[PDB]
Amino acid sequence: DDLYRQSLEIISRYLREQATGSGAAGRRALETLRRVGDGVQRNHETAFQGMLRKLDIKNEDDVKSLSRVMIHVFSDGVTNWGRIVTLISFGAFVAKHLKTINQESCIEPLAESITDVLVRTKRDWLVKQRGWDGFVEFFHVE
Amino acid sequence: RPEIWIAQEYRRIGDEFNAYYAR
Ligand SMILES: [Zn+2]
Ligand SMILES: [Zn+2]
Ligand SMILES: [Zn+2]
Ligand SMILES: [Zn+2]
Repeated sequence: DDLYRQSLEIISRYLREQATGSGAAGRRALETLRRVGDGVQRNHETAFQGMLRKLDIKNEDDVKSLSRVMIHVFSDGVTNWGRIVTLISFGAFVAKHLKTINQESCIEPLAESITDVLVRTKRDWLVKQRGWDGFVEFFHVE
Repeated sequence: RPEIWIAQEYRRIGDEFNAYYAR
């Protein structure tokens, strides 16, 4: 569907740019993501390293662990955009480490586990925020 | 449990970003 495909594109495009160094609502989301997601990574490098270790991703397809933790994160019934942006930013940190340990790692299985957790498990919440527009407005700075 | 620690780290950082842009 639209929300799944739109989200997958946004999250993959961010994850691929991050790993390599390379609709309209989607362009906005992508811009916001670069600014906020980069904010998250810088200043939380040491925490992110620590989590990556404890997760112990063996390869590009070793996502089952990442899925379970992400599900766990949301199991308190709290939903907000700071958390969502954090999940995606960690996603990009993991993508960068994947390419440094195998230069033709596909970022796709990872973007997919993130998109799945987000869109299947927070579908109606996202729809109610008007999707990626809620994200863009939340992180909107003047 | 490694998973509890990872989850908590995610929420700590996530909620901090939430609070910052909420205010
Ligand atoms: Zn795929
Ligand atoms: Zn808007
Ligand atoms: Zn728990
Ligand atoms: Zn901690």
